[PDB]
Amino acid sequence: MKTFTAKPETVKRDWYVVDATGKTLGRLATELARRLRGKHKAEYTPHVDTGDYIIVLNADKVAVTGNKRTDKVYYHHTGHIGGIKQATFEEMIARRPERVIEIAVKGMLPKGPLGRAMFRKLKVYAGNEHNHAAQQPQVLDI
Amino acid sequence: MYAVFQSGGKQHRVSEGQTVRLEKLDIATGETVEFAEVLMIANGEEVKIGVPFVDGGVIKAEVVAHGRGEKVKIVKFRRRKHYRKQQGHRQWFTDVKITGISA
Amino acid sequence: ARVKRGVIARARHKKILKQAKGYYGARSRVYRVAFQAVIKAGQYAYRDRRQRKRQFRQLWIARINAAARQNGISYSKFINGLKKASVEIDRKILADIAVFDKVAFTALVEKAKAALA
Amino acid sequence: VTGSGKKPWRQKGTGRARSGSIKSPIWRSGGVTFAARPQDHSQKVNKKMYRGALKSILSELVRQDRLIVVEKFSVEAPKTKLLAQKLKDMALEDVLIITGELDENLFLAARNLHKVDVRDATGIDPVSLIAFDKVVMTADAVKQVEEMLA
Amino acid sequence: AVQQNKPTRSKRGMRRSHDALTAVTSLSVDKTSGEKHLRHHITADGYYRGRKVIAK
Amino acid sequence: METIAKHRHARSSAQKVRLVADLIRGKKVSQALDILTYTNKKAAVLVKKVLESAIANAEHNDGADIDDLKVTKIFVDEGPSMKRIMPRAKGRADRILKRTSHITVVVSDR
Amino acid sequence: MRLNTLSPAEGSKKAGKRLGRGIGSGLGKTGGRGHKGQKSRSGGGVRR
RNA sequence: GUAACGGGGCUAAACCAUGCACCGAAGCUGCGGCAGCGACGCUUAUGCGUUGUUGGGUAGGGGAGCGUUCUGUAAGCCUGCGAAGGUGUGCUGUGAGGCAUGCUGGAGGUAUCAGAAGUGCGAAUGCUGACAUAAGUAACGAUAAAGCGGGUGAAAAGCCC
RNA sequence: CCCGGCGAGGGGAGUGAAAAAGAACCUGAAACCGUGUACGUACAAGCAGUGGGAGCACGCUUAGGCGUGUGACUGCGUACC
Repeated sequence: MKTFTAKPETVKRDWYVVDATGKTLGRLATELARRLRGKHKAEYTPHVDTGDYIIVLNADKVAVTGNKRTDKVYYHHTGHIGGIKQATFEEMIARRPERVIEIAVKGMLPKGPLGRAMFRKLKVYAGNEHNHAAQQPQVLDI
Repeated sequence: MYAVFQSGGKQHRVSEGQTVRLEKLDIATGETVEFAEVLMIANGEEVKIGVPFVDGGVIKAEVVAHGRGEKVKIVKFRRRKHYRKQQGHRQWFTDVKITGISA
Repeated sequence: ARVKRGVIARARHKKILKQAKGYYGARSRVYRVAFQAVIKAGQYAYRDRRQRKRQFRQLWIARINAAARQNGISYSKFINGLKKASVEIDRKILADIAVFDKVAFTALVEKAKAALA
Repeated sequence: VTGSGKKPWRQKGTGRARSGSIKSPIWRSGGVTFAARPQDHSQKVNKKMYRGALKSILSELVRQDRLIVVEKFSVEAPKTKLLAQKLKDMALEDVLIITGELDENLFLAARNLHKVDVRDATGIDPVSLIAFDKVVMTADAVKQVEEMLA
Repeated sequence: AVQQNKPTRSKRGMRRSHDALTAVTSLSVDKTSGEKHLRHHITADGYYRGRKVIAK
Repeated sequence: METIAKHRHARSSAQKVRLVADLIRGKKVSQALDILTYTNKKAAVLVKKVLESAIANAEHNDGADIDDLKVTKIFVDEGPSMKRIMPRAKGRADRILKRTSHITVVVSDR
Repeated sequence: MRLNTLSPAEGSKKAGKRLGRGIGSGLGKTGGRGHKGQKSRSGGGVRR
């Protein structure tokens, strides 16, 4: 005999709305990454990205907890001028508020290509203004 | 409906109507394969058993071919050492078709 | 007795370029790179003869995990409850019922959590 | 190879071959490294081992019923046509004839016969003697071969 | 400079892919003759918008 | 019904004929022949003689009609190449290889 | 005819190594002469 | 350029005191196949039945078999009633290899077993051929340049007038 | 007989057992470049392989989950002498 394994047509997903107003960055983020892989689910497969279809409801107000924030400064060096270059903790929630969650679940996903297919299943939008009214999201408290 | 039984030192999941292949039997085509070493049947519903080789159960089958397979090759190699080796083995089998497994 | 040299090798050559059917570029049209590819191919295959079973085993365990946790027990606590519970060999490869027909699997799990000590 | 001791050379260490001599076996064509010499593959041959290997093949020729022993086999004249009309009459084809006496009339026969062949008992040939359908013999050959095999 | 290894034959057709000859988007005939034309230049018999020019 | 014209030992590098053939590939015979008349370039007259010979034996002989004639294949292959010594800096005598092409036109009504 | 049915006594025909044949063979390169030194090379140097 | 947990993430998901669980290798084990050989039985020139530790492996040693080039049975026997060689595929063996066959091919071929060897290339910054490759990259030979009209010619910016 | 300089080269038609013997004529690999077709390549990534695999073309698969070739995609993963 041989084992059953997943196929791209069989994947269910379903739609989830994640309240983020009671929450903190990582306890949403590692639970969300887990669901977002299909590791919340029975995958039974090494190569099909299953996951949930995830609406994050807000995350515009997500605290990091404790003093690690003011040295979490989202480091990059695009190609110019001596120094490391930086971006505040304060921008990433105050402006484009999705990004704080996006690059929190990102490093929890495998290599290049399959993590790019895992990643593109999350949306956060601006906050308390989500557009997935018509799918009927199932509320989740974490 | 699905069930699990032991062919020998390997254990096999199988369903009703399934033709499956397993490690070699003595038994020929024109004779009956039957398993009382069915460990549970996963039936229509959740099964509650402790003690296996379930006495109110059978998986009834028949032989449909006894043969030997394709020739596989096994390659052993490690570089810079002038170590290269090859072996073959073919392995015997039996095909069974399952009629049993009650509802 | 002048021997020609190579009327044996024409048959080793074409077996190799046939085994090298489906490969990119020189591995399929140039004998030197065909020979290289056959050796690495069969080494990879041979690590993955064993490696396939370990990889899948990760998946056998994680599908049983989602099932069990929907049934409010953690996987290791369920397996130790079933171990403590009387006989049954069970298997990690067992639950076809985790992804489809999911009505079932609860009775074993429910037994194991209770028997736990 | 003659006509040159030249080194093609122009040093070693210059993006190329060691380029030693113009007469080297690897030099395309004109001579290869192990090409053939004159052969003589014959040995002593041990005389007590040889004669008893002919006692072996001679015993088998009576045990296998290939030894007919026609009494004083001969033709009148050194003509193929007499010997060929005799063999058909005796109901024999492709047989090894042993002359005991090198009489010319049997010794100049059989040339026209496609698979029939004539040898002398003197130092009887062991490669021939295990072949052929029958050994025809004369009683005169059985004597003179036996005195050679002692 | 030089190169590391021998390049692929798919590379030679890719490097040539933009340098190739491009379509003419069909043709012209005269308003005034059964002679065929060359788009927006003049034939030897002057036919473009009739008349006559250039009788060489 | 099909006719081959080939022109073997033709005076071209083959990339340069393939440049011209690939423009006129699949066009149907009469338009490919106009597009070919009014490109002045030397590679294009060389190919015309074989495009024209192909269509022309379809207008005669074994053919019938040319209104439904279309250029079923158009392609160019490496003909037998000649090696010549190129004169060059510091008395360098490297090889230049003088290419020809064997150019194939096939027309059919198919 | 009976010629061409003889054979040697058991193990009398030893056959012997050829050396320098195949790369999957175990024997090939160095020859059964090991890595480097005077005896891995062709026959030279030291006298009898 | 985070880059002194491998990383995400963690102010408890940490760390310390005690402990239990699980997962986790070709280990440990059973299945199916198989190598050699120890032990006992039949009972041998050859073997076969039960059982058993064993079997990662180079240098290197040793045993055994294969095709290629040629002899010998082969002066036979098969052959345009379709031979070698080329090639795609199936079958088959422990591997080398063996066999069957469509397509090609228009004359050669063949065991068992013994014997001889110029006996299997992919490398020697090895020799030759066909021909690739960076490439349609670079090259337009003292700019003793050229203009435009007619012409030979199938065709002219380089010829001729 | 067709295209063409009167050229070069091929084709048709005809010849022969055979031109899938066409003149460089024996049968004919493999590099080599190009055609024809199928399937594929624009959430797209490294020895290009291995392990898992949607799909589609073709094969009446007695349709009995197959054969044939390719394969989106992706777990895993460093050539040979």
